[PDB]
Amino acid sequence: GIDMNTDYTLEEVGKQFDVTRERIRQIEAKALRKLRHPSRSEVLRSFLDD
Amino acid sequence: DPILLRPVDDLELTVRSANCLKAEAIHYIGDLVQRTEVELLKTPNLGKKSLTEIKDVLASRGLSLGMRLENWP
Repeated sequence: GIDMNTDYTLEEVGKQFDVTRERIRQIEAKALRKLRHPSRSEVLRSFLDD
Repeated sequence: DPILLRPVDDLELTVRSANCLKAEAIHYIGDLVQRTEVELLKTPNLGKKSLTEIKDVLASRGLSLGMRLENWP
């Protein structure tokens, strides 16, 4: 739910993008892995107050 | 040196480069920068794209090749 009124489910997103649900899942997992890769999001890691 | 002892996974490379480094058995960037261009090129399944990417990332992160490490465990 980023920069929009509401979020969209994975199936509606796949339908809008003409991409299967599993391919959408794999692309999301690749994006999450790339964000978990180091040398990035250092301020995001610093955003924890514990 | 804070960036000499960092893990090799910070090199933002591809899976091909990652498995090449795993085969080379070098988990540290400080130990990895001791190799040379001909040695890197002669390794199988390692083209010019990986060399260009690693050179670009080293230049971006204030590192280069051809330097030697002294008293490095």
